[PDB]
Amino acid sequence: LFTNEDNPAKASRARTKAGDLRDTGIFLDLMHLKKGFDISLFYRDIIS
Amino acid sequence: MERKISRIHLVSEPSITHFLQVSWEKTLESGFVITLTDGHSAWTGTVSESEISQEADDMAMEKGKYVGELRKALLSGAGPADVYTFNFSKESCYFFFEKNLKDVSFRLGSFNLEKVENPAEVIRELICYCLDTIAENQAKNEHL
Amino acid sequence: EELEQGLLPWWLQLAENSLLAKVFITKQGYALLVSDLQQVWHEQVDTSVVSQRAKELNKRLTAPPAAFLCHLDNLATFSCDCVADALILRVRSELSGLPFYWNFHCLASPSLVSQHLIRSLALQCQVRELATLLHMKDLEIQDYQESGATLIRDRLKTEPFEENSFLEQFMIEKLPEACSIGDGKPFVMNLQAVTTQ
Amino acid sequence: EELEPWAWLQLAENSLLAKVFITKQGYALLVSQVWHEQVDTSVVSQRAKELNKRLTAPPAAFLCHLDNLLRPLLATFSCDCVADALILRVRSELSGLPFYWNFHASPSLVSQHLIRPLGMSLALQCQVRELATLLHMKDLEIQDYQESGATLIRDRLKTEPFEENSFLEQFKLPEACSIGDGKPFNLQDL
Repeated sequence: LFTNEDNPAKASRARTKAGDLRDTGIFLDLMHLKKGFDISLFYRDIIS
Repeated sequence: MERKISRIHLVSEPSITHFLQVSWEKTLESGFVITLTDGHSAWTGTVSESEISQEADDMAMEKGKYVGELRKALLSGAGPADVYTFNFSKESCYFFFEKNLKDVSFRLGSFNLEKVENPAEVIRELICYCLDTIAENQAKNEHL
Repeated sequence: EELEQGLLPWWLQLAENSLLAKVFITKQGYALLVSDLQQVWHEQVDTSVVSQRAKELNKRLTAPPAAFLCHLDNLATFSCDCVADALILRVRSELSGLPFYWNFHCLASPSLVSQHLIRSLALQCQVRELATLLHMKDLEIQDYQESGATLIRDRLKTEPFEENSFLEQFMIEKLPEACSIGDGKPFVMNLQAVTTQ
Repeated sequence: EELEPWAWLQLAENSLLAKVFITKQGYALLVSQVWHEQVDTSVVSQRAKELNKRLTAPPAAFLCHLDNLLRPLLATFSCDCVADALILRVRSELSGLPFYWNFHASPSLVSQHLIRPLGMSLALQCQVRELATLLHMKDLEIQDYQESGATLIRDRLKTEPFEENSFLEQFKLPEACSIGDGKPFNLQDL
């Protein structure tokens, strides 16, 4: 997945569904496109 | 050392005018020689240092603006920024032009002036230089 | 001293110390109240002292007393001229078009001004406020735990605690952060100045 | 001026904060603004012996008996309170206090001990804010429990996260002008 900054209700359901998919055997990968280690707040737990 | 034409408008003496035809040395922030005339008696004198700023503190205004305002009043053109009532006192030989803020007598500069007899030739040269500048400006306008 | 005791918020940074500026300049005078943390003084103002300071403090400085009085009533380094018992304080402010060359022939009377500024419970009042906001909140946490334990951000999760932990190991090594009286730890904060109110 | 917890007595809201440091140089009592005294140990010994007309004892026993035993926790006291001067020196029995010591703008100990606690007050407000922001871990936890946790809520302190607006709403306004004189919070030594 690709995004410059984290966008997020919507966030709760998104995190729940992401956790469910991770449980189903799905891997995730992402880096913020600003660069440093600054913007991963809304996706701290979403990614592995 | 030159004489600059500054006809300060005397509210107290509308009949007897006063020109602060300053003959300044090569200094502005320190004491500068300011010369005055009325039509029948000129007031010359040498202004000392560290004493002209005592009245500036009496004025209780900014420094640096003091030097520029002294130049404006002494040289041609009274400055709109800090208008002083041109009370060039013949009764004391002390041409005090002051901005009496907050309705109180605040003096501007210690000018030790002395009354003389014959400023006729000096005033002649003053207005002659004025109109010579006028004539050369007119010729400049013509060729321009 | 009536012009200071009956006259009575911040933190003027002087040459060697930062002191609260508890001065209320009026048309009848002005007395700067500075808690130097070293000496008790008496800030007094009179027309004669204003006149003499303005006229002879500097060779190029000469002003009437009404000038300073009124133009402070209408009102950036600070220099300290102190003798440790009769401080002739210099408040170099932007006054009269120059750095304000002034002599405060000083702090103020010990008892009344000590009550006003020197001599609290309100911090402990917020302590009980936080305790009350915490006290049965832990009970609600146990209610939640009994109902369930799911938490999306389970990474950020810890058991309910009490303020006693901070009363034990945080009422130490923390107050010593601002504990010495030299220049002065920033006193611009601590408005709730409860003793002043 | 030799040694210099907090001990305080309630009377007239004066600067008399009845804490005394056990020392051989007389009294370091802060029941005073704060006065200071420096006297030789021997002079203290014979001074107490002269003022005691019934028994002569070393000052250590007096210090250990009168440190924090009777005044703080629980008949007119010898209060010669002129210019806030607590002269409790009467050679008789006043609530069982056998302390006989002639009690004589002194901001040394005031500045190092009284002006600083209003210097040393910023960190206590900092710790108050730290407690407030620590309670905001509870806020997100209860929000997630009540939104996605589908948990059972006590419905007593289901409150919005603590704010400076809530800080001023709670802060207690009659005690927002609280009595700062030396009163607890004896226990005010912290």
